[PDB]
Amino acid sequence: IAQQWIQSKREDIVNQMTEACLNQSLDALLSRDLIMKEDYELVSTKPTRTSKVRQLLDTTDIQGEEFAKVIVQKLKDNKQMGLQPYPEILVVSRSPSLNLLQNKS
Amino acid sequence: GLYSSLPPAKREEVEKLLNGSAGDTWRHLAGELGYQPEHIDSFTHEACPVRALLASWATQDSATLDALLAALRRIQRADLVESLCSESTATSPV
Repeated sequence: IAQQWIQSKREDIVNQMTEACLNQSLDALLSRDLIMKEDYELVSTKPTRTSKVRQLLDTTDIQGEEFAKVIVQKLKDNKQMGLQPYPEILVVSRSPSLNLLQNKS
Repeated sequence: GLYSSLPPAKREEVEKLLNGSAGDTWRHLAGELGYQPEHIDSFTHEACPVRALLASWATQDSATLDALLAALRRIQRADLVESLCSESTATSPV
């Protein structure tokens, strides 16, 4: 859901997130241990405001819903009205994804 | 249910969907299971890093499926959980 949404409004998130929004999403990303210091410095070196958000979107390729929802959930605190239709946030309880069902014989 | 109770064919699908979605997936999971982001950075240099995390976690008592599915939520990667809930049905005779 958020993995699809980040590819629907990719051109809106970069225009909505000025620069202070990126710094706040970055602190929140590291709180979930989803980004290593080795690549979290590569998003913080970018000398151009819009180019900062580019390296942030490059991590989303590996992350899927993680670096995606962080954007949708940051913009919620700033209530910019550009992206009111935000995606889901963690709706799984015990779906048939990892769960067992098979047995011997 | 425990992750050690799963059949070998299920564990293969989890490895395939990890390695076919990303290369840091297991690292994020490890961080929220009780490991550290900079500490896994040395673990990525191993010959079987994905298998070693699953093995070193399966030797613990918290190796339950309900906890594993919720541990993807911590990192914010419901994309792994939803991909597996939609990719449960795929096989052929060939």
